[PDB]
Amino acid sequence: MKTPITEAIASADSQGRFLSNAELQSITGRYQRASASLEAAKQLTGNASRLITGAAQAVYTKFPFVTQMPGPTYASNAIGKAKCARDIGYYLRMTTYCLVVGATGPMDEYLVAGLEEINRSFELSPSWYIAALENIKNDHGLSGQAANEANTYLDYAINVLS
Amino acid sequence: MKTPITEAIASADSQGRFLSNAELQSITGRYQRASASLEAAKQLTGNASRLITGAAQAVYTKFPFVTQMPGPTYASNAIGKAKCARDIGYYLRMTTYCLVVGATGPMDEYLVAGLEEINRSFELSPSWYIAALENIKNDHGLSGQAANEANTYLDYAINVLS
Amino acid sequence: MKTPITEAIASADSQGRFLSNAELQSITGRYQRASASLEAAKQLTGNASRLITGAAQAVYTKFPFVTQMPGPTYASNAIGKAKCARDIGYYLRMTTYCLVVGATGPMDEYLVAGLEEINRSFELSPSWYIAALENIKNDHGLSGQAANEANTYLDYAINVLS
Amino acid sequence: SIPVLNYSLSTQNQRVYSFEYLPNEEQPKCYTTDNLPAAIEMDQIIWAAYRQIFSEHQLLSSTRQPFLESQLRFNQITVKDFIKGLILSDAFRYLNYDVNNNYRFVEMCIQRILGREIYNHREKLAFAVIIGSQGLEAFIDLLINSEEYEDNFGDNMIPYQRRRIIAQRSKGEIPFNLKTPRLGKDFLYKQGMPQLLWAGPVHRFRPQEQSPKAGDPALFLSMVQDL
Amino acid sequence: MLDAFAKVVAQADARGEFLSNKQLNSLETMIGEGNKRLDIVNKINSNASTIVTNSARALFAEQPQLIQPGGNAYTSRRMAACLRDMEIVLRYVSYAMTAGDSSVLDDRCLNGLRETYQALGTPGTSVAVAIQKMKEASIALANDLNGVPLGDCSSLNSELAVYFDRAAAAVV
Amino acid sequence: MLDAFAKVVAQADARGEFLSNKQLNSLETMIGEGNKRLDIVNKINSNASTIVTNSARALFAEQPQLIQPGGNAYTSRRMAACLRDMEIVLRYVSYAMTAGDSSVLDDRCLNGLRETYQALGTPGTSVAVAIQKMKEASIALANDLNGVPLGDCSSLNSELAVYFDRAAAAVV
Amino acid sequence: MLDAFAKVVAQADARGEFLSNKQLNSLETMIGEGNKRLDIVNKINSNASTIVTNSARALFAEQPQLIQPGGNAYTSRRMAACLRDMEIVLRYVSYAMTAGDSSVLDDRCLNGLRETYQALGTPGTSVAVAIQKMKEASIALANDLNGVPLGDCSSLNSELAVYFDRAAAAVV
Amino acid sequence: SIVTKSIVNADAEARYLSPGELERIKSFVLSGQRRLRIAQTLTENREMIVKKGGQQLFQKRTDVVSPGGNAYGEEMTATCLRDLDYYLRLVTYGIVAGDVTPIEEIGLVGVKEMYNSLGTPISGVSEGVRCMKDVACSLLSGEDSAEAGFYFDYTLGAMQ
Ligand SMILES: C=CC1=C(C)[C@@H](Cc2[nH]c(/C=C3N=C(/C=C4\NC(=O)[C@H](C)[C@H]4CC)C(C)=C\3CCC(=O)O)c(CCC(=O)O)c2C)NC1=O
Ligand SMILES: C=CC1=C(C)[C@@H](Cc2[nH]c(/C=C3N=C(/C=C4\NC(=O)[C@H](C)[C@H]4CC)C(C)=C\3CCC(=O)O)c(CCC(=O)O)c2C)NC1=O
Ligand SMILES: C=CC1=C(C)[C@@H](Cc2[nH]c(/C=C3N=C(/C=C4\NC(=O)[C@H](C)[C@H]4CC)C(C)=C\3CCC(=O)O)c(CCC(=O)O)c2C)NC1=O
Ligand SMILES: C=CC1=C(C)[C@@H](Cc2[nH]c(/C=C3N=C(/C=C4\NC(=O)[C@H](C)[C@H]4CC)C(C)=C\3CCC(=O)O)c(CCC(=O)O)c2C)NC1=O
Ligand SMILES: C=CC1=C(C)[C@@H](Cc2[nH]c(/C=C3N=C(/C=C4\NC(=O)[C@H](C)[C@H]4CC)C(C)=C\3CCC(=O)O)c(CCC(=O)O)c2C)NC1=O
Ligand SMILES: C=CC1=C(C)[C@@H](Cc2[nH]c(/C=C3N=C(/C=C4\NC(=O)[C@H](C)[C@H]4CC)C(C)=C\3CCC(=O)O)c(CCC(=O)O)c2C)NC1=O
Ligand SMILES: C=CC1=C(C)[C@@H](Cc2[nH]c(/C=C3N=C(/C=C4\NC(=O)[C@H](C)[C@H]4CC)C(C)=C\3CCC(=O)O)c(CCC(=O)O)c2C)NC1=O
Ligand SMILES: C=CC1=C(C)[C@@H](Cc2[nH]c(/C=C3N=C(/C=C4\NC(=O)[C@H](C)[C@H]4CC)C(C)=C\3CCC(=O)O)c(CCC(=O)O)c2C)NC1=O
Ligand SMILES: C=CC1=C(C)[C@@H](Cc2[nH]c(/C=C3N=C(/C=C4\NC(=O)[C@H](C)[C@H]4CC)C(C)=C\3CCC(=O)O)c(CCC(=O)O)c2C)NC1=O
Ligand SMILES: C=CC1=C(C)[C@@H](Cc2[nH]c(/C=C3N=C(/C=C4\NC(=O)[C@H](C)[C@H]4CC)C(C)=C\3CCC(=O)O)c(CCC(=O)O)c2C)NC1=O
Ligand SMILES: CCC1=C(C)/C(=C/C2=NC(=C\c3[nH]c(/C=C4\NC(=O)[C@H](C)[C@H]4CC)c(C)c3CCC(=O)O)/C(CCC(=O)O)=C2C)NC1=O
Repeated sequence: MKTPITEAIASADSQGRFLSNAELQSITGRYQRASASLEAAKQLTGNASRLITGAAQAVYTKFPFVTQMPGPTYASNAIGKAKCARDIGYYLRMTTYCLVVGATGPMDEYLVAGLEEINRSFELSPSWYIAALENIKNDHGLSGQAANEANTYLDYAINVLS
Repeated sequence: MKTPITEAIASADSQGRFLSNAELQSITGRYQRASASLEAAKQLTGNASRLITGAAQAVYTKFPFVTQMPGPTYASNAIGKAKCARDIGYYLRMTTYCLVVGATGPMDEYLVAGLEEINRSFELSPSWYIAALENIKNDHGLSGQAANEANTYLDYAINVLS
Repeated sequence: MKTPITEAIASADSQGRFLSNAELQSITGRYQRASASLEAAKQLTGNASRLITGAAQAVYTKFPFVTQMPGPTYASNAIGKAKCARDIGYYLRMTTYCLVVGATGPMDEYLVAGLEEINRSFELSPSWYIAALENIKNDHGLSGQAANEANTYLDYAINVLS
Repeated sequence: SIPVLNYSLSTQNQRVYSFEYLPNEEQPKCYTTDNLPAAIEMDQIIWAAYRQIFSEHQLLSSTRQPFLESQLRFNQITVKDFIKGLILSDAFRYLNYDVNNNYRFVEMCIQRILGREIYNHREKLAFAVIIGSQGLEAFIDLLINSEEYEDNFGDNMIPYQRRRIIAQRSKGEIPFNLKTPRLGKDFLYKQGMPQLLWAGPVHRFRPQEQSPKAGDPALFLSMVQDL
Repeated sequence: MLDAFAKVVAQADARGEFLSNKQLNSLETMIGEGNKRLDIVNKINSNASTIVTNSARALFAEQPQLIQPGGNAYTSRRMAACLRDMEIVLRYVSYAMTAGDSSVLDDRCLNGLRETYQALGTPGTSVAVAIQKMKEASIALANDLNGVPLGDCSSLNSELAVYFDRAAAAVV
Repeated sequence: MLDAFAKVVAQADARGEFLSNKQLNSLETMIGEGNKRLDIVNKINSNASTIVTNSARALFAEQPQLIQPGGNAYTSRRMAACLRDMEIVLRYVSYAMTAGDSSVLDDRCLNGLRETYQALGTPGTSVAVAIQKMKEASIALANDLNGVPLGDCSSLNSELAVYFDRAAAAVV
Repeated sequence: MLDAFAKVVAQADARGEFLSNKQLNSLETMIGEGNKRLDIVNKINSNASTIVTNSARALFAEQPQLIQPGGNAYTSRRMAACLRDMEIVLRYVSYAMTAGDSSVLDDRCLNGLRETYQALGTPGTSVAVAIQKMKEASIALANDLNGVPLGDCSSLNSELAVYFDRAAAAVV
Repeated sequence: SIVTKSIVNADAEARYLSPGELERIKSFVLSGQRRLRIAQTLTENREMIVKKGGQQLFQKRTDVVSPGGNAYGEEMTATCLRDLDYYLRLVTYGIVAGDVTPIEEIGLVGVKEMYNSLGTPISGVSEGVRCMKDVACSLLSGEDSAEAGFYFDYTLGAMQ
């Protein structure tokens, strides 16, 4: 998985080389941001539930047709609502992982790769989740550097779906 | 030139990718060590002369045949002494560069590449320079983390010549 | 451009080969279906206008939020509504091209390649156009083999967008 | 069977020993199958090979090959066979082959697979004959089974641009996909030249009176800002 | 590559129009005559080797320059390269006879070729004489009333002679 | 490739000297302001898609040439190529914003490129207008006083505008 | 690709004749002296590194430009590139000394020296001085009356100084 | 100018200026500030008139910027807009002069011989000046753009 650490060891390994002072400086810089990263990671875990329910609700309010169309894909059933909260839950989970790891490696591994084929075969628009993530980016409640750590990744997923 | 910075740019260039948060953490870590790096860099420039002279003198005291061997390659002339101090001057220069840049990139570019073929074609001995660098490593007079920043690179050149 | 003809010539070119009996059989088979293909091609061109306007109307009736959503990407403007009929006109155009040529080569060249990146970067839902093509497929008014020649390619575009 | 004619030979960078003990940078990442990479690093190899042949522009979803990926990830082929079956894939033929004037497709093959510029014009001549008769297949067979390609990439490595940047100097050589882009200078000439290119000239307008003349101080301004 | 059809569609799309009924009617006429075209291409392919070698005999018989030493037919490798180049040009004339439009013949073979037989010191005028030795033979086999029902094919032989004249005009 | 540092050390070694005290002190000032630099590059990357697509909307809205059928945005495929070229130039401007020196932007992207958009018949003047549509947007997101403490960033914003002006000056 | 023999055979066949008795007799004389040629190539190979390094000492001693910073011998890596390029040109002179004809020297090493250097900002005139430092030493070891009994080899030293002068004339 | 035309007129009649012509000079010198306002506005709005008039020209007339056209290419289009800039400048000169003499002698005397020697369709030039007339009438008042617009109309009558 792409961490800063595995990235630096991978590069120095590909150059057939010991870890010089450069890569050790990089790992240092991972450690001296990691505290803000974990403060951001604990508050997201600390109120993950309400972020999900509020996110799905915001998606419903912006797109009123989703709760009204008589189709399997749309959240007009008792199933698409649960599955709607399921998917939003997945994204919030991955963001918390990337805040712990320190790069976008977990989201790029477990989530980003192959997502076009899912959203193409199951007729799901890119925006729905965009709207969800915009609500989470507006209402995570972090402050300062922890908020930069969260908004980086939450913006990043929006850059993926757009 | 291999910096931390150009390393990060180079890796995310090879992945066809923007800079994420990982690379920025690396650049952070370069900046948060750079002050001790410059304290180390200023004092070596501040007394580089006496380090050179002391170093060449130590090379002579360890290897007494050098000042006595009749040859082109040996400092028994008035030429190999000045050229001896010339090369020692070069090593110390490259160490001060690497302390400013923050990796071994200047030494790997300007000094390390192809040096075995020079020391093979010109009958030069790796140990001579090894002895010089040992004296510099013993007598630079830095203290604390600046001394670790000097001794890292000074050791690194010894790892190259051995 | 992929025709039947350039397919056969391309294969026999890659084999370093004259046109044998096989490719001549292929071009025969193109000639003996081309009549129905052109009958289908004439009627679509003959009333393309009402097909476009009916199609955009059907997209509006299925998706009423599109005519109501304030944004640049939605047909709530005079301009948004105008563009909509532009793109539906493009789909009908490419189907008439493929009916004339006898393969999906004009649609695969001019239309299909890179379509995901457009519908990802400009937030265009795959379904809108799906609904448009469903109306075209239901209301072209052909009969018999001409209708199969139209519905092959009209189905084909839906297989592309899904 | 009429072998390839004897051609000349030039002197480029790829035939010297830049010893470079302990590589600075710029050494193209070793994206292979030898290091037993997991799922991600497999995806990075797959993307790096795609960029290499197709390049960034032709790496779109329609162009992408699922099946040779699924075979490669499972060990059913070598990377060399992946690069080969890549070039034989027809989406590469509709774009980069049907456009290119036969002598020019020889550039992008000897140059996108071997990572070196052509020695002289005669090379383009000979290799364009063998792709003109045997087909694209046996030409790519010639390049891949060649002694050169086995000598430096072996069985599982994505080809790279060899020695693009000399030690220390920044400039070096222009990147490869940049160098031979696709369309070509004279390909259009035979058809209608691209119509309706005027508006870019309209959006940018300078009065003739504003334009610098010889001997003014302003012409040298750029030099002053670089010092 | 482009056939007869994709040229019309390529122009029409490059201007961004539908095909009018007039273009469709003429295109119906082309489809209604396509059998004759396949017949000619059959009669070329099934005699193609013989065409090439007989035109080679004629060429070297009338110009005894090239084989007697110093010329380009002299070396065995060159002699064989010469023959197969004649086969190449015949191959692309057969392709452009099927496709209807001089498209595959004008980008893969002819375009750049005159430049190539000036990098090798080869007389492209002698190449044009070789193509003039293939045109006569090819038309002479095209007009064989044998195995095929009677009809009118002058309007298509006038479409075959154009390509052979275009190659001879383009290597010089 | 060279950053801020390696340029100074490359000049100093190319003359073969130590670094004087004056160079070290200015270099200390650059290190002492480097958080702002990281902040800008963070605010570009995390909005990069939006920058690209909004500048594309502006571009094709103001010049409706390109997407009409005979232009370069017309082909759906060409259209995608157009967009991702904008993404590319934005990527290298972000790299050269981090490194401080226009080194990676002047060898890997801009060098050779004006030659390339003359081999494709692409209006490079229109490309420079696209870059002028990205500069505006990128600086307008760079100067967002939001989540970031208050302070002075004109000395850096100006530096940012250098690179976008350099790409526009170099594709034309 | 053509030794001294294959050039004569190539001329004779290019005219398409038998080899006349005059060519055969001179060729007999060449074979009758070819042991001395092998002896000289032995005396070059077995001292080649020493030749190179001694001519390098001479070069940098006479022109102190190159090593003091700003020149081309100043970089450690560039220093070694200087030496190796001298090794390259000595290698190909050894090749063309064995073959008798400047064929391998005129296609494998001669073609890329002028173009590459002027692209490296290297004084090719100084390269030619390096080759003039190698010609002296190489002939001085070729004329070593040691280990081999005496004979006449000025006739063959002329044949060796041609190649060294050809490389010096061709990097400039 | 009007002064030049009157002086030349009574000069060839070898007399002083009549009262009718001196009243004409009075009306001219009192109408001055209005003229200078108009040429001031067309001066400071030149890039809008050249750009927008060039857009309406090339959109109405896709001949000359098509392949094989007189202006096909970046350099040629730039030269085309350069000439529209020239005729805009000359219209402003004719406005401050109060007479078409500045326009005629700088720009119109032997224009057809020049553009016929360049291969340029002069009807395209007249359509360009008409396009700049539409833009410049969009930038002014009623009577104001009547006056200036009629200077443009003189230039169109000289091209056609
Ligand atoms: C690892 C990451 C990961 C994800 C992010 C999800 C993404 C995802 N969602 C669905 C599938 C689904 N996702 C939704 C969600 C939606 N309902 C709506 O009203 C909204 C538009 C939207 C929530 C915002 C629905 C309704 C389905 C079922 C669609 C259907 O069957 O019609 C599927 C297909 C398989 C399935 O049915 O579950 C996948 C892969 N799955 C993953 O493995
Ligand atoms: C940038 C990095 C850099 C280096 C690492 C040196 C390496 C180097 N040293 C020498 C050359 C030399 N180096 C020395 C140095 C000395 N020999 C002794 O016996 C003493 C112990 C020792 C001084 C302490 C001497 C005397 C020579 C000249 C003769 C020789 O080869 O020994 C040369 C050949 C050119 C010359 O004569 O100057 C080179 C490339 N030069 C560089 O530019
Ligand atoms: C009463 C007299 C008296 C002394 C003379 C000191 C001496 C002393 N210093 C350290 C220990 C130390 N002393 C220093 C000081 C510094 N190291 C650097 O590199 C800087 C240049 C320098 C500050 C200017 C440091 C950093 C340590 C801990 C690590 C080390 O050994 O360097 C220790 C070990 C115990 C400890 O970690 O504190 C002792 C005994 N202590 C005393 O009580
Ligand atoms: C060659 C084929 C080809 C196509 C098929 C189109 C596809 C396409 N449409 C748009 C762009 C667009 N397409 C639409 C169309 C829509 N309006 C709606 O209300 C509906 C959902 C939908 C019609 C059914 C709109 C509104 C835009 C502009 C979107 C925006 O700027 O917000 C763009 C981006 C460039 C532009 O702005 O024009 C592209 C590539 N273009 C091509 O070159
Ligand atoms: C697709 C289009 C296409 C072409 C236009 C040719 C062009 C071409 N011809 C040759 C190569 C050649 N072409 C010929 C042909 C002949 N030389 C003579 O003196 C005769 C007059 C003449 C036959 C009539 C010969 C003999 C060679 C090999 C030697 C030479 O260069 O002359 C080569 C070099 C490769 C090779 O040796 O085959 C190329 C690229 N090849 C193609 O694939
Ligand atoms: C796969 C390969 C393949 C071929 C090579 C053709 C061969 C072929 N030609 C015809 C049929 C025909 N072919 C010709 C052609 C001719 N007109 C003349 O003046 C000339 C003598 C000659 C062209 C050189 C004509 C005129 C007919 C119709 C004959 C008739 O109905 O009288 C038929 C009978 C079916 C039909 O009417 O089309 C067939 C099988 N068909 C194939 O499937
Ligand atoms: C490393 C740096 C780097 C770049 C900067 C690009 C530059 C570049 N662009 C293209 C290619 C292209 N670039 C564009 C872009 C354009 N579309 C338009 O409407 C505008 C004029 C313009 C965007 C502003 C298009 C449309 C193509 C495809 C052209 C075609 O095939 O007709 C190609 C040829 C290969 C390909 O098809 O992708 C190259 C090398 N590539 C690189 O490797
Ligand atoms: C790894 C990622 C990473 C980042 C993204 C930055 C984020 C960052 N910015 C600042 C700090 C700051 N950031 C800005 C930036 C600006 N303020 C303005 O009003 C302008 C809108 C904007 C122009 C760029 C300023 C002015 C400061 C405070 C001054 C300073 O610390 O130099 C700090 C200091 C600590 C703190 O404030 O708590 C940090 C860590 N650093 C990192 O390590
Ligand atoms: C396969 C490699 C190979 C070689 C390299 C030679 C080496 C060689 N040279 C000689 C023999 C000889 N070589 C020379 C050459 C010399 N004359 C001089 O003036 C110079 C010092 C020198 C040329 C530079 C002479 C003169 C003899 C004959 C010596 C004698 O008989 O006195 C002999 C003994 C057999 C003979 O008489 O030919 C051999 C083995 N032979 C080989 O088979
Ligand atoms: C097959 C034949 C063949 C050659 C003949 C060489 C020629 C050659 N030399 C260099 C490159 C070089 N060559 C030299 C040599 C010189 N140093 C000086 O002081 C002298 C002027 C001169 C020796 C006489 C140097 C110094 C470089 C590196 C130049 C630089 O990077 O600044 C390069 C560029 C690639 C590289 O850096 O190695 C090439 C192609 N290479 C080949 O493949
Ligand atoms: C002040 C009075 C004055 C005028 C007007 C003038 C015009 C003038 N127009 C020129 C060219 C040109 N002018 C045009 C103009 C056009 N092409 C079209 O299709 C359109 C109809 C039209 C633009 C509206 C073009 C295309 C050329 C260059 C043609 C060529 O060089 O092939 C040149 C040739 C060299 C040069 O420009 O420097 C002159 C001198 N010179 C003068 O002294």
